[PDB]
Amino acid sequence: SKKGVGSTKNGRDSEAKRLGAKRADGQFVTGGSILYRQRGTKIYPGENVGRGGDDTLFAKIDGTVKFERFGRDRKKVSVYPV
Amino acid sequence: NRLKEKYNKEIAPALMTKFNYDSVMQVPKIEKIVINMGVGDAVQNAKAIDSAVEELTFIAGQKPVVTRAKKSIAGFRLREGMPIGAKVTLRGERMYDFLDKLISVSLPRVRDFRGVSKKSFDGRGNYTLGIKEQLIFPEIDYDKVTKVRGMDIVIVTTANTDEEARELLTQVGMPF
Amino acid sequence: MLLPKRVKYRREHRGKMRGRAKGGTEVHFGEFGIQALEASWITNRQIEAARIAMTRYMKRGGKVWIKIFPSKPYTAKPLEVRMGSGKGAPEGWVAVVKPGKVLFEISGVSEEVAREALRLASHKLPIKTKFVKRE
Amino acid sequence: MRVNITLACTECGERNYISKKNKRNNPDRVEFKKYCPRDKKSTLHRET
Amino acid sequence: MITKTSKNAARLKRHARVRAKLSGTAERPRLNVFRSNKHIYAQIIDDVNGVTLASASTLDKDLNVESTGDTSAATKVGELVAKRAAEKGISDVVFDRGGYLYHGRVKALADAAREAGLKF
RNA sequence: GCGCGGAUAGCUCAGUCGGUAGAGCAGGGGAUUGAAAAUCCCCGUGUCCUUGGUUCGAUUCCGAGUCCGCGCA
RNA sequence: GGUCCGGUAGUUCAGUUGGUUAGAAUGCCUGCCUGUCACGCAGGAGGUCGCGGGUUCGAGUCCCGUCCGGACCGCCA
RNA sequence: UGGUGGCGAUAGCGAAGAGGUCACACCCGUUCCCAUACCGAACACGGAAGUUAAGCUCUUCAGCGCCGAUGGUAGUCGGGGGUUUCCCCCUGUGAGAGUAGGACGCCGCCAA
RNA sequence: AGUCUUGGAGGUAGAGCACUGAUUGGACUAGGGGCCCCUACCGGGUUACCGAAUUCAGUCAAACUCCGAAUGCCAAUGACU
RNA sequence: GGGGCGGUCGCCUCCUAAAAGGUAACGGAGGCGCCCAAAGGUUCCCUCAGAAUGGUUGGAAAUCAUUCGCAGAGUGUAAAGGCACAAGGGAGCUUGACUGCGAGACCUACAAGUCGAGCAGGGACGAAAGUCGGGCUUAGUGAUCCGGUGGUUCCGCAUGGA
Repeated sequence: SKKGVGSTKNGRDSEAKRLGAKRADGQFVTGGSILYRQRGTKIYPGENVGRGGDDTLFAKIDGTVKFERFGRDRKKVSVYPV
Repeated sequence: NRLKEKYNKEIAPALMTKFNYDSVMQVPKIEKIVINMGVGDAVQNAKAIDSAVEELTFIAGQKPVVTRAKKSIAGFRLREGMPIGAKVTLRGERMYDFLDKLISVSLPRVRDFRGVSKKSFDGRGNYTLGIKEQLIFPEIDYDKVTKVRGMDIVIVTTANTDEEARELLTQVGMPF
Repeated sequence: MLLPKRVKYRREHRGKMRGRAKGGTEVHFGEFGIQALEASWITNRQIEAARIAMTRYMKRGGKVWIKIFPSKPYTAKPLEVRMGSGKGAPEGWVAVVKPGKVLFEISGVSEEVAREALRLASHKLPIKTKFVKRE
Repeated sequence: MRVNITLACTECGERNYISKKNKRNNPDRVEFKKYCPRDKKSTLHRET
Repeated sequence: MITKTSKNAARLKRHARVRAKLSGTAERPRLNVFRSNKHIYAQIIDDVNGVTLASASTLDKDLNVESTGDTSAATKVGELVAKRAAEKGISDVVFDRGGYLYHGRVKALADAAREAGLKF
């Protein structure tokens, strides 16, 4: 014999988006290349690097990325041309 | 104006000898008189504040400001956005003009008068008064007034303690 | 029957218990306490029965302490069902006792009656225990 | 509630722009000053 | 005594607010003003090295005028710092008001620099 | 064995933050009447079936025992 | 055991939808009529919404959970 | 001493003390630019009566806040055991709330 | 590709209370019991009888984190294989 | 976790997730099928919530005044991230919620989805530098065929039209 149970009403979750570092420290990069995919301002951009529509960090010039500390707690990302 | 002359001539010297101030411009000074209307509106009639505004512009010398409610509370059926209360600040020669009218004509014209409250202070040299009647100076056209809600009077000085404001307001002319 | 009067979520994982106790290792408030020397779960029925066996024998001796609250719920599926199709309903409250934790603290009581009384309360628990006194 | 609106212009008839509007908030026929490609200049646009 | 903020202290927030959007590099240096209640100063700053290129003030040892705090002195000090830019010529400068409002003696300095010929 | 339900005035019943034991019937007395009842008022002597914790205070907030009724592949 | 329903004046039903007002018969109280009672005629109060929690300026009426009932189903060997 | 900068507050918050001829700032009064959803405190306007009181700068201090490795541990890579919902041994590696103390500022550039 | 050196991103184990919840005692009292009397408690005196708010000390947390490794990951340069 | 019955079918957010990304279950919690002519864009200016004390209608909070107050408050809406040099609030002006694009870059079986400097034309705001190709970021949404509507310097069966 059996007993009937159901109604979990929990089984859904969205398709998870790729977020994170897509270039490493010291990488040569190209003009227009993304460096970090964040969601909200985790890292403020520095020189030669912009901020996208959905807070994306993109390299304006081809160069070498460097990650640095900004202030007490925050990070900064920058591009140095070679 | 007259009060400014007396304050410059005698009030401030007397109290600066009395508190023995090293710098003579440490003298307490009355900074702002603000008059705040409050209507128990709650969507009963729009014209209550729409009467109090031009009543207060006759009481003072210029137009007041319709205050904005901060947040809604249904305990009065107060929806946020519809206007409640009025305010106007007075300074310059205007403040001494209003305090002149107050001491000269207004408090003697109250229906019953005993001495002003002993300890209506903030604790830090400011004073607040509550009067129940609009009959402040007799050339308000008293026949046109309908509602009886009086006025709220806030004088702000540079007093840091209560005692200096308490003593200075005596020679200003507040009975106690 | 130590009920947490409100709880954030009603179903957490059972978790795993590794290593020694985080805090409350030694006697702090009373003079003599009882310490557990291996890991297991502990539930409100046990804690209440232990406090009865402690305090009712102890009568007017002094006062007692508990430094364990069975905050974490544990669930169970209803009896005789096929497993699966949603987590079961919660039915009880449990606490973790990592080895090294002191269980109960005794106060205002001489050493030997507290000794035998903690020994009596030990059998209510499902764990191997050790007497520890204050330094 | 929101209805799509296709924008049109008097200074030249052929127009293309799609926007949204609330019929409570803008019951009246809205106007906007925009850049038409074929007039090659900025023009004032109604909608249909 | 009621907490009246220092006007300069309030000014620093607006000056940092405007300075977040702009800064004066090599061959594009930053104009800088001061609007003290008795005197008006002007300074030209290079940021990437932390050095100043040219500067001027009302309390300069020459061309003193009984204004010394009015818009006439503002125009005079503006074209003074314009030739100070001219001798070691940059011929370009970005504007940076010091947390002030572009209406008064700051504006007098501005078009003093303009007609004396520092291209903005 | 399990889940319950109860056992509270003579009887039928209530009785949740613990806030000094309740109603109706019954009994008795008084009121009314020529008397009586119907009627009105007053008068309850309740180990709340036993054993523990708690409390200033526990049918009360519970715990486990006694009796009986309600359902169990 | 699962699913769906409802939980409102003493009683029976609206309102439960309109988030922004708690109503209708009956009962009860008072007065009138009648010799008295009943009908009949004038007046009047009551609930603040099963419980607990959450959202909002504001929940009876929104959303969960607890309890009480009712309906349906619990099948193939 | 003023202006403007870089350095993670080791830069602070506090408690006290000094300064102003100059500079800075409080002050004076809105007349004309400009303004106060009401107002010359605020915006600007054009002066200089007195005022270090505050702002500001220097001097002191570990109260708070901050920085902080040393040896200990917890954890863990990899091996190897065991009575194995978990413990133990070894080559490494190295927790933070804990103190030794550091600190109540460092370097410019232009105008004295 | 492996390894050495070096640069990073990343908040797990750990640890911790700084936040969010939970939670234990000490102290304390706002305020709810507590009966009396004046009686509208007007208040007094009211048992530690309960009990918000602070502090002292202590305990937990997948949806707590002022911190935070080992590893793994992505790279650069040179060296060896 | 045999079928039936129950529940669910797409998209977004967190945990599960083992400190890169990814990672299942009828695992644990919520939301979405919009809204906003300003809740945009620029320019300019500020700053919270709560508490204490005074003040009447008036208080437990309506409206004022002072003081403390890193963020407890907001950030259109679910959660997460981030935000007080505003991304929070207020004011003026305006439509860049433009057209033609696009070096490159992420993600991905494909289809898809996402960012993007800079260029051209014409703007808006501001004096200028400069900003602006909607909302603070992530949801607020569907293939192709077929048909409707508007424009076309395209073709239109001998030619010219249709």
